[PDB]
Amino acid sequence: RTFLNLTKPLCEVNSWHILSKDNAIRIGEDAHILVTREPYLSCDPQGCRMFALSQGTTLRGRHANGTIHDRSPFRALISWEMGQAPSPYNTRVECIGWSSTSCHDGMSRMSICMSGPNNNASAVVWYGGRPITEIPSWAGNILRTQESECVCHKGVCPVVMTDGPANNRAATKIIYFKEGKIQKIEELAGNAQHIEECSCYGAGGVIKCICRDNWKGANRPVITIDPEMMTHTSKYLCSKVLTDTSRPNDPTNGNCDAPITGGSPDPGVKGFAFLDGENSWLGRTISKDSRSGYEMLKVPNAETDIQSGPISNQVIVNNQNWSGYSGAFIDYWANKECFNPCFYVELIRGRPKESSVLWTSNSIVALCGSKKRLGSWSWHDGAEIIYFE
Amino acid sequence: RTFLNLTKPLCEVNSWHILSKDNAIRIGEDAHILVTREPYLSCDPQGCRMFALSQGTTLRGRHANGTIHDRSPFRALISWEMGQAPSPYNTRVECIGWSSTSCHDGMSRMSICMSGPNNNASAVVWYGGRPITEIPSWAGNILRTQESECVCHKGVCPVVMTDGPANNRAATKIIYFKEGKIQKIEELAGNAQHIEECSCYGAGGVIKCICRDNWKGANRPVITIDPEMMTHTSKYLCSKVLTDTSRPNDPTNGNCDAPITGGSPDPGVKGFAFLDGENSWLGRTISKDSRSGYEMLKVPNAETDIQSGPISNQVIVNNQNWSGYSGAFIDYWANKECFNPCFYVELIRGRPKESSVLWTSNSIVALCGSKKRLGSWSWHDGAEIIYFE
Amino acid sequence: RTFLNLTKPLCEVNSWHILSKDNAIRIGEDAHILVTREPYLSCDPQGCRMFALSQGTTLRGRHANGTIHDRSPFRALISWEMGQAPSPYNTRVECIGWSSTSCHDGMSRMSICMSGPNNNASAVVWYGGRPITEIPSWAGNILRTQESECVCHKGVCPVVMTDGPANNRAATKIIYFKEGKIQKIEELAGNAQHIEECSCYGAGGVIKCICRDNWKGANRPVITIDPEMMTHTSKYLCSKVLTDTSRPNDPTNGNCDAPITGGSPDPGVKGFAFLDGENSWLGRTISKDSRSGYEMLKVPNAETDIQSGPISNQVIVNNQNWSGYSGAFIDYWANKECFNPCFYVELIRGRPKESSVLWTSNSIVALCGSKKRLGSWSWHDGAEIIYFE
Amino acid sequence: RTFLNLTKPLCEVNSWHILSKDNAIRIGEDAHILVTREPYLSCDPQGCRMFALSQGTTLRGRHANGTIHDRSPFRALISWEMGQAPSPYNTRVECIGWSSTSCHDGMSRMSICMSGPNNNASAVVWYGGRPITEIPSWAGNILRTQESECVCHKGVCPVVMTDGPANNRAATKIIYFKEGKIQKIEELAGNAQHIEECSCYGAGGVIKCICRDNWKGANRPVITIDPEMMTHTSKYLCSKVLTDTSRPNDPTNGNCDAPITGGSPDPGVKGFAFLDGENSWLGRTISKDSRSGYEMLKVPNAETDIQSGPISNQVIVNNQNWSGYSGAFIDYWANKECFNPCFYVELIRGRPKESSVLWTSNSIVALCGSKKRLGSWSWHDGAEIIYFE
Ligand SMILES: *[C@@H]1O[C@H](CO)[C@@H](O[C@@H]2O[C@H](CO)[C@@H](O[C@@H]3O[C@H](CO[C@H]4O[C@H](CO[C@H]5O[C@H](CO)[C@@H](O)[C@H](O)[C@@H]5O)[C@@H](O)[C@H](O[C@H]5O[C@H](CO)[C@@H](O)[C@H](O)[C@@H]5O)[C@@H]4O)[C@@H](O)[C@H](O[C@H]4O[C@H](CO)[C@@H](O)[C@H](O)[C@@H]4O[C@H]4O[C@H](CO)[C@@H](O)[C@H](O)[C@@H]4O)[C@@H]3O)[C@H](O)[C@H]2NC(C)=O)[C@H](O)[C@H]1NC(C)=O
Ligand SMILES: *[C@@H]1O[C@H](CO)[C@@H](O[C@@H]2O[C@H](CO)[C@@H](O[C@@H]3O[C@H](CO[C@H]4O[C@H](CO[C@H]5O[C@H](CO)[C@@H](O)[C@H](O)[C@@H]5O)[C@@H](O)[C@H](O[C@H]5O[C@H](CO)[C@@H](O)[C@H](O)[C@@H]5O)[C@@H]4O)[C@@H](O)[C@H](O[C@H]4O[C@H](CO)[C@@H](O)[C@H](O)[C@@H]4O)[C@@H]3O)[C@H](O)[C@H]2NC(C)=O)[C@H](O)[C@H]1NC(C)=O
Ligand SMILES: *[C@@H]1O[C@H](CO)[C@@H](O[C@@H]2O[C@H](CO)[C@@H](O[C@@H]3O[C@H](CO[C@H]4O[C@H](CO[C@H]5O[C@H](CO)[C@@H](O)[C@H](O)[C@@H]5O)[C@@H](O)[C@H](O[C@H]5O[C@H](CO)[C@@H](O)[C@H](O)[C@@H]5O)[C@@H]4O)[C@@H](O)[C@H](O)[C@@H]3O)[C@H](O)[C@H]2NC(C)=O)[C@H](O)[C@H]1NC(C)=O
Ligand SMILES: *[C@@H]1O[C@H](CO)[C@@H](O[C@@H]2O[C@H](CO)[C@@H](O[C@@H]3O[C@H](CO[C@H]4O[C@H](CO[C@H]5O[C@H](CO)[C@@H](O)[C@H](O)[C@@H]5O)[C@@H](O)[C@H](O[C@H]5O[C@H](CO)[C@@H](O)[C@H](O)[C@@H]5O)[C@@H]4O)[C@@H](O)[C@H](O)[C@@H]3O)[C@H](O)[C@H]2NC(C)=O)[C@H](O)[C@H]1NC(C)=O
Ligand SMILES: *[C@@H]1O[C@H](CO)[C@@H](O[C@@H]2O[C@H](CO)[C@@H](O)[C@H](O)[C@H]2NC(C)=O)[C@H](O)[C@H]1NC(C)=O
Ligand SMILES: *[C@@H]1O[C@H](CO)[C@@H](O[C@@H]2O[C@H](CO)[C@@H](O)[C@H](O)[C@H]2NC(C)=O)[C@H](O)[C@H]1NC(C)=O
Ligand SMILES: *[C@@H]1O[C@H](CO)[C@@H](O[C@@H]2O[C@H](CO)[C@@H](O)[C@H](O)[C@H]2NC(C)=O)[C@H](O)[C@H]1NC(C)=O
Ligand SMILES: *[C@@H]1O[C@H](CO)[C@@H](O[C@@H]2O[C@H](CO)[C@@H](O)[C@H](O)[C@H]2NC(C)=O)[C@H](O)[C@H]1NC(C)=O
Ligand SMILES: *[C@@H]1O[C@H](CO)[C@@H](O[C@@H]2O[C@H](CO)[C@@H](O)[C@H](O)[C@H]2NC(C)=O)[C@H](O)[C@H]1NC(C)=O
Ligand SMILES: *[C@@H]1O[C@H](CO)[C@@H](O)[C@H](O)[C@H]1NC(C)=O
Ligand SMILES: [Ca+2]
Ligand SMILES: [Ca+2]
Ligand SMILES: [Ca+2]
Ligand SMILES: [Ca+2]
Repeated sequence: RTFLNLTKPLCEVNSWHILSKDNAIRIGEDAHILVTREPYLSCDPQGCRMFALSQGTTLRGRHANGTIHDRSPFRALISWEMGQAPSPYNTRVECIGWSSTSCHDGMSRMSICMSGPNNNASAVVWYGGRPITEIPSWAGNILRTQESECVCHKGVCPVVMTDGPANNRAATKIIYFKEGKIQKIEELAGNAQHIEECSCYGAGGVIKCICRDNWKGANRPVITIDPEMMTHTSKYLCSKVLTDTSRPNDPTNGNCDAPITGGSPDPGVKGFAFLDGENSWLGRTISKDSRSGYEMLKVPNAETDIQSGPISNQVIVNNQNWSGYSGAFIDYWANKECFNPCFYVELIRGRPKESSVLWTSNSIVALCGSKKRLGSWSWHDGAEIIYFE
Repeated sequence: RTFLNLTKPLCEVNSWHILSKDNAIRIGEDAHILVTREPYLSCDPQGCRMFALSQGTTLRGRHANGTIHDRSPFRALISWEMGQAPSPYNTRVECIGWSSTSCHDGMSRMSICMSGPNNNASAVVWYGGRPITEIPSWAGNILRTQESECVCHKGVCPVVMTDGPANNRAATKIIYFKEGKIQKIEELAGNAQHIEECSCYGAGGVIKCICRDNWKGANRPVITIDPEMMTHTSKYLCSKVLTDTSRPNDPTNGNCDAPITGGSPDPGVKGFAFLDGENSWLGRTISKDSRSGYEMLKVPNAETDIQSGPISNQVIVNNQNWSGYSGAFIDYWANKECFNPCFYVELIRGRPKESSVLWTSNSIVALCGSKKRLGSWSWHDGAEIIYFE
Repeated sequence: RTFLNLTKPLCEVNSWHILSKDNAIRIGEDAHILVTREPYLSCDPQGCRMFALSQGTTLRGRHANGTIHDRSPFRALISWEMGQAPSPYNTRVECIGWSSTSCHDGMSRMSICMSGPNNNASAVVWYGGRPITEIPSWAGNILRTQESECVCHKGVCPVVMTDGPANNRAATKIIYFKEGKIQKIEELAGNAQHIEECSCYGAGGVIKCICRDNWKGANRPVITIDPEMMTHTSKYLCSKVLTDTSRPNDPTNGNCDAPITGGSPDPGVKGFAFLDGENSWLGRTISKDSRSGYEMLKVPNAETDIQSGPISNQVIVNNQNWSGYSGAFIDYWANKECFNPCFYVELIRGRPKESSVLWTSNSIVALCGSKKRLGSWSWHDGAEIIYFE
Repeated sequence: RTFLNLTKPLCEVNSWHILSKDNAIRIGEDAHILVTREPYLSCDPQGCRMFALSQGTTLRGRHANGTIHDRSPFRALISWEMGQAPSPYNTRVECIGWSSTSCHDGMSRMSICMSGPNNNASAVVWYGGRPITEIPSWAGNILRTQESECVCHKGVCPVVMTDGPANNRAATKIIYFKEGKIQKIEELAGNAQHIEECSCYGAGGVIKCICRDNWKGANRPVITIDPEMMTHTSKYLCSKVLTDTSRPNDPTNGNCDAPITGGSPDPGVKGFAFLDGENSWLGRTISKDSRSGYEMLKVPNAETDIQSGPISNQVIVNNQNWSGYSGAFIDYWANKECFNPCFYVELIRGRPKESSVLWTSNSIVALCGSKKRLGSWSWHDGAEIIYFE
């Protein structure tokens, strides 16, 4: 048992294989399944787990009514064995609140949750199942974090947090933890103008976080973090293949150093990419407008070339089915010479897109890279909304 | 691996951070959640667990009818992983009965339950999951104990017990256990006139128990225990800030050595305080009359100064919501140089305050100290009683 | 870690303290609780567990209809953590069948289940969770065994089994196992005329089995086993205090060497006693006729004195409540210089005594000896049959 | 802990003892039990587990409607403790998809699942709970595998897979894995004309797979694999006792090297045999037309003699009850000098044979060899379909 070091490069990825699916809404139609949203996965030396923010109610429960609402005192980060659906019986409460991240440093798991009212939220930082550090809101406006896993190197686990407006300049910080204790705090530097919901992964001693600009950009901000020097830079994804939602049509050229405006009607969604020269993959919703469908696009030099476009594609969720947030994770403890990219897609069901029920929840699908050329189908949620009416 | 020794001082506390919330009533509206009351938490080298007295029925079950009643042969002390709701599937039966305490001595857990008829109750003392000692009623009138954790030092774990009237002088004893075996029994001495439901914690080699005087005082009794000499003293919290329920208005001065009487309509509720000079915090219900709301008040020198008043406050449960019992615990095994105060509030739902249902149950919230100035919100139970009608 | 040796004497017993109660029928009115009967408890170095024969249906399930029937292909021996109720989610399947015993030898657990048709049943003998031995019926008429725990000494676990009529002479054998393998088989010898459902315990290198004579006696047969020599003797309890059900009134004198006959309308019930000279306790139903109530009677010299009567009594279940089978077990791994007697009472609900429901099931209560004089109350099942109508 | 090798002979078998039965459909009438089909068992050093393909819904759930369908994105291979019924709360997701195999090599478990559309399926090969290898469809027509356990020798675990028509010549391959990595791929050789759903076991350093010819043969193909040389041969079972369903009446002679045509209306079912000279047992449905009943027949020299007929029988499921798939497994880690044959029968309930419900699911029974002459009875599912109407 030892601290994870980010000593490996990313594996070559030519297609995506199925890792896990929990079928939570199908199962939750009859079994005692918690209402969730903002799911993710995170691994440790022993295996991988599913994570999400509970709403503190089952899906068929009367208290599912009103679960469109993002923030309440009844939310908590919960984790469970990958592939099961989240029930009150198989879930571990990681921390209490309505925004989270989690990661394993090789020794123990750090989990962070924000809670409180909009103007006075706070984070509690847990390590090894115990509370270590507390962080008060610095801007008084929904202190919040990644909603997917953080990444650790030599015990140092950077986390990106934001406090301030969703629709204007906000105060983003990079906090570097070790065993749950703050080693350093940096204010966001560089050319990213707005940061939400970073999706992060590590390779070759570098952590890259692909985020959501909720203010201006339909191109995604990219934060590049050195966990040894505990320093960073920021800019935007260069590619013309825009990957936030909502977004306009892809332009003839991207923009590395400024947000590309447009899209309607949504200011953003959490998403991700793996950036590795030729071996670069962008996720996005198939719909330009709404959280519908999900596709993976291989976009060589997306990080550096404004003219970069796709050379291959894999549909993950067809555009007749609802998607949601998406994020990066890696099983850093696999028995491989390279770190293999993985991602999840949150499959949102109910409100607001499906108004015939009173609730909002999700299920999860996760995939990882293959070097092979694998066939694919749509991994949509699979529940029949009419059964809940 | 070794006995806990209470070597460390209390941590400085300037505000309270969220630790856990189980949302039991919300979840139990649909899932199979046991009816409980008199909850608490207690930790050990590996972590913390929730505890409560089951009523031997689920909340939606027909047997939840009648659960306002305190004592039956169907009650048991159960424990479960912190943050989960208590189901028939995830709970450990610690012992059988209708009054309890539990604590870990660093080696194993001691749990104690009283059971039987009012005039012929008995305690069974468990250690490491096995029954060790039994104690018959000495006064033939509801032998009973703390309803929150005990505290251990060098393997010696004092427990405060009462047998006798709830509304007149009773027979309290302090029993000092080691590995579940009685080392010494003392009769209550000093100026406290009636003792119930002690909330106890340890720091700097001293155990302090903040109790309920059900006979006279709206100020709370304090028993100070030397766990090495196995002796004690008792008196009242000195502060004018009265912290029982029901209580009168706070007087000009409190009284260290006698009860401050008054209030209506109820003679008491279990509560707690942390007493450490300037670093002193008193919990109480927001209402003077009813078990509604919950507030933490920083009252420097509350233990010693009859003129001591609050210098800061944090609302835990707003006064539009039901509270209940409250009690102390500490994660004595944290990786900190001090022992950090924690507490829980029982959030009672149903009878008698909510008579539209046939049951009485609760959920739990728990918080611990922070040296930071954290923002706060209300951690009320969150269930809609109309859903249960 | 080491084979159990039955070195220790029995502890002095002056009253009985509560050990466990599962409240299964109360809980199972709403939660998913298996239908059972023929429960018992059995301990091991780590803890104690509850055992019973499942009916392969939940209590509220439609397949609970018809569960008065004793033998089907849908029964199995299940175990679970002591104090929980048996659900499909918390139970281990020990073996498949409709008659059972189980014991731990200090290293691993031996479990035995008989299954098959009446004329051609077979036992499968499991050790450490694997099947070791199979035993075909020797008399073609419901091969069957203890329905409570067996006892082990230096790795040898004797088990009493019967094959043959329930209402005439049958063929009983004592089979001596080690690691699930047959070391020796003996035909029953001595003065017991019929043997069913032995309740066995060890002390001072001797195993005593207190059984049910279903053919003649309302006095209980006693088999005394030497597990080192692998030999035995049999006779009847001497005491005039008759402990089977149905039974006649206690006569002036019992009979050590022949059945005391009579009683109406039923030929027997599984029960138990602890026999240790002056330190002897007999359990029985309070009703002479029906499986109603339960009482413990201290009967000095019950094993040797035909005139021995009770000097003490403790009501375990009041005579307004249903009881059932009862049996012996001991935590042989307690940290005590003596082995402390324990017993359970099966609390049968439903048919045939409560014919307003279509099912038969039970809950469990268990108690162990105290040297103190503890108060007592009735530990009846506690479910309202009306809720099941 | 070492790699398993197969250098023990098969135990002598004269009858079959009950190993496990989950009663899933009875329990699932009113507990949260997943809809499954294609079950099996597989063992490891610690014990044995049940496996099946979930349909990603509970049995009583509305999504159970339409579970006759074999392939969907909502299916997964799940495993659970032997004898329990499969719930969302007690099941481990081994991999995602709609055809599987699994086996333990002595060190870790390999699990394989195929998923995707009919024309573009792919296998993901897991080892020790992590994805190792992916395999694309080679024939574009439902890449698929055994639906019962594989077998490992000195690290090498062969797996039989088919891709191609169910009703014409297909492309079968034997893939040899070590720690989930491909060691070798072979195309099917020999005289078997079509291969589905192989049931495999090892003995004497050889793996024998008894399979389903879905194209022509009512006699079952037999593939003999040497896991050291990593080569194989194939032919048909010689015996005149035909063991596929549907099948004609048994002829006066079998055929070792060609399919025997006939039977109506169905082309095949997964089944199994143990082939060991005089010690040979064949399973089959009792009905020659339908998946009803199940019988074991001892057919000396079934593998080599076209005139070989039964010398003994045991009815496992009576012919008034539904059966289904059946397959081989062995506890290779038992404490015996020989490998004892075990098998399971899938007990299918619902569609198409029971059209009064909207679903298709199963329960499991499993039996192992005995050298004794044990009595038998029918181990049918035991649910009443009307309870589901
Ligand atoms: C088994 O399953 C596997 C796994 O899924 C399947 O393999 C897959 O096979 C397909 C072909 O069948 C390959 O498709 C290739 O994808 C790339 C990239 O495509 C993405 O980007 C395109 C451009 O997008 C930008 O630009 C457009 C405007 O131009 C904007 O609208 C966009 O917003 C972007 O800004 C885009 O058009 C593609 O859309 C398609 O996919 C999406 C999902 O992402 C769908 O929703 C759409 O409906 C649509 O289908 C996509 O987003 C293309 O570049 C490839 O085109 C080349 O190849 C074609 C032949 O395959 C050929 O007709 C084209 O003219 C073009 O040819 C050029 O390049 C070839 C090399 O690729 C040369 O050979 C050729 O000579 C020439 O120079 C192609 O469309 C998948 O990548 C592949 N995936 C994997 C993971 O292997 C397989 O099909 C399955 N088999 C069966 C039997 O089902
Ligand atoms: C207590 O338990 C023990 C142990 O379980 C049990 O022991 C069994 O005892 C019986 C004797 O009572 C044994 O039965 C023997 O079985 C031999 C094989 O029988 C099978 O094969 C027969 C031939 O099948 C082929 O040929 C026919 C055409 O001829 C064709 O239809 C078939 O398809 C196939 O090609 C078959 O007829 C027979 O069918 C019976 O069983 C099936 C289920 O398998 C059932 O569906 C049928 O309705 C029918 O019952 C069977 O499938 C058989 O050869 C053997 O008979 C020879 O010896 C007997 C002596 O008893 C002579 O009378 C006779 O002339 C034969 O030469 C005999 O019938 C069985 O093997 C024991 N099993 C074991 C596991 O030990 C006891 O019976 C139980 N006791 C009680 C009280 O119940
Ligand atoms: C982010 O959240 C922070 C954490 O909660 C919050 O920081 C808080 O800031 C407030 C506002 O500045 C501070 O308030 C200060 O509190 C002290 C102490 O107040 C308490 O005691 C007094 C006196 O009570 C006694 O006397 C009266 C009779 O005069 C009796 O009625 C009473 O029984 C006692 O005998 C009391 O008057 C106060 O009453 C307030 O609070 C209670 C709840 O506890 C309410 O029910 C009541 O209606 C009223 O609101 C109180 O009980 C006071 O002396 C100061 O003058 C000042 O009010 C908090 O202490 C401070 N807390 C912490 C932990 O830092 C931030 O404000 C917040 N930020 C934003 C933007 O929201
Ligand atoms: C706190 O709880 C304590 C624990 O329960 C309790 O202490 C108990 O106190 C009582 C009252 O002092 C003591 O009772 C004594 O018991 C002995 C033994 O009595 C038992 O056996 C006799 C004889 O039965 C045989 O002979 C008769 C002939 O008539 C036959 O019927 C019978 O079949 C036998 O052949 C029997 O008469 C007694 O009957 C009583 O109890 C049964 C239940 O067991 C009832 O069903 C029945 O109606 C009747 O009440 C009994 O079975 C007796 O000889 C003494 O004279 C005296 O009765 C308990 O022994 C004692 N127990 C212990 C464990 O210490 C405290 O009383 C309680 N305190 C308070 C305040 O409640
Ligand atoms: C990751 O790196 C840290 C730092 O290199 C490792 O901790 C080291 O422990 C080994 C023990 O021999 C030494 O090689 C290093 O000098 C240690 N360095 C420090 C500063 O502690 C950790 O072991 C590494 N993890 C892995 C998997 O190799
Ligand atoms: C869903 O939640 C809404 C919001 O609470 C419920 O609307 C309330 O219904 C109650 C009882 O009828 C009324 O007293 C309130 O006036 C309503 N509140 C609001 C804000 O409308 C609604 O009933 C819930 N739906 C269901 C089916 O439970
Ligand atoms: C309980 O089980 C009994 C026995 O199976 C059921 O009674 C049978 O019902 C069938 C079908 O309607 C009748 O034709 C049989 O003749 C009945 N048998 C007997 C012995 O009465 C009964 O319906 C079941 N009850 C419930 C509520 O499920
Ligand atoms: C097959 O596995 C068995 C069991 O591990 C191996 O058994 C050992 O055989 C050697 C001689 O080759 C003995 O010295 C060991 O004591 C045996 N161990 C046991 C537990 O029996 C055997 O070697 C293996 N054979 C191969 C070819 O791998
Ligand atoms: C079971 O599923 C079937 C198949 O989806 C349902 O039948 C369909 O109902 C839809 C919606 O009303 C109709 O438009 C179609 O005509 C039906 N399709 C088919 C193939 O029949 C059926 O209603 C479902 N039953 C239940 C009780 O859920
Ligand atoms: C039990 O008996 C053995 C003899 O078989 C003896 O050596 C040992 O001391 C005893 N074991 C224990 C646990 O006392
Ligand atoms: Ca945006
Ligand atoms: Ca009071
Ligand atoms: Ca009798
Ligand atoms: Ca065929």
